[PDB]
Amino acid sequence: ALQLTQSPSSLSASVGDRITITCRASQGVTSALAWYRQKPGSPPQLLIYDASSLESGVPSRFSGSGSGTEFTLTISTLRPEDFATYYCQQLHFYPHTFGGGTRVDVRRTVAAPSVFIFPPSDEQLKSGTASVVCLLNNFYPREAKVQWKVDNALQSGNSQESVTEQDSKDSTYSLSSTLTLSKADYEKHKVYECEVTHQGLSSPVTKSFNRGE
Amino acid sequence: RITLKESGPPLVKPTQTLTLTCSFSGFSLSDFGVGVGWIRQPPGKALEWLAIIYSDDDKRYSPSLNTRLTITKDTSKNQVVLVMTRVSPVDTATYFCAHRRGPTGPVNAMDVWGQGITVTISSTSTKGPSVFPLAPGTAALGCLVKDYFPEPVTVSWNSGALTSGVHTFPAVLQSSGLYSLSSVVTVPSSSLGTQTYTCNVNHKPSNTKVDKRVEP
Amino acid sequence: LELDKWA
Repeated sequence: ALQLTQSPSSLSASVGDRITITCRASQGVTSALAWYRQKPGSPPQLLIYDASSLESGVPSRFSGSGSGTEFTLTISTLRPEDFATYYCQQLHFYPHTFGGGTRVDVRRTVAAPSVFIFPPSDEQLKSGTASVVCLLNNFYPREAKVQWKVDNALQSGNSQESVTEQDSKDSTYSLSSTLTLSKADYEKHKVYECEVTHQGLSSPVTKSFNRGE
Repeated sequence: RITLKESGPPLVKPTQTLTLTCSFSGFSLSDFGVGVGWIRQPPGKALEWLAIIYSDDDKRYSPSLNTRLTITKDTSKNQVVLVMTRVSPVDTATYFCAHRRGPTGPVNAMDVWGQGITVTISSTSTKGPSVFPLAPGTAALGCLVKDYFPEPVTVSWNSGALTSGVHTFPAVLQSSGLYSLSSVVTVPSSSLGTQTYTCNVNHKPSNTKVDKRVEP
Repeated sequence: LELDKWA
């Protein structure tokens, strides 16, 4: 019940940059707030305890401040090993509470995704189901929106997607979405289109195949 | 110094009970104040506080998981046990146990954590994947490795001779309880009629490996 | 609500 909703929720910064991320609390939590940096693959790591105390063994570049309802955790100089997700936790009220997480990815020039749409395969099409997939390749930033349409009826609740982790080289992301219809449903509609919205495109771009032509 | 660790079943069925165990070593639960809590993290979402148990036995649970959680400590082994009943696919996540302080003022934060042991719910038996083609100057082709369980499967292209342009997305756990992931490689057209593209699929958990080529 | 030990 003790909300606490951490501000800036997806930084986008380079190495050497200086960023300040916040964590707001709905009720005052004295100075019982802790900060952690998690880096894909493993467990959370303590950086700041008691809101302003640097945890032994943690780089001097991390610092914390605030009391009651406002707390901040600054990174004087951004390191490579700093590109991860950060969390704040208050331990003043039960239940102990974590914020939603703020994540800072490597910054690169905005890149619009290359969109491809793959119709179901004839072989899959007789096992009783149809999986059509949409690929949004190498883009930045991470935020992208995919909308499926079958004969123009916006599809909702029958597609799934997963995104790769930022490429260690070109720093782009790639997404994959899967529309899964039951075979019969697939064979009684024409236009299957995948429409992508992204910072890199002025107006959304669509990709479609008309089932049997 | 202090190191805790997580044990239990990586694979659990909807309804039953998940018994996880935190084995630590660097402290004991006899030290005054010392606490050990359980924090869990869904696939790709945030941390969620579960429960905490202290040296002298109080225990606070998560108001939302209260009637499903039970935390205990056996001080002769230095393990903490957490039992979460009637689990469902939504309880699929990575479960962590962490060590909290004790007054010497800085009993204010979970300073050391176990490493994590990811649990996944799914009343589902081992099951090999069906590999379907995802096919067509930049051009994309790929393979849809469908309905396998549990993880993991491995995917390479051309027996490894082609590693750039590839992408082997994170599998998604479907409503059916089965997994499904795609592996796409981006080549430049031309080669499309002269080059050959085959994804080598291997799902060790069920002994099913599949070389499945791809084209227009 | 509810406080924690050290509050």
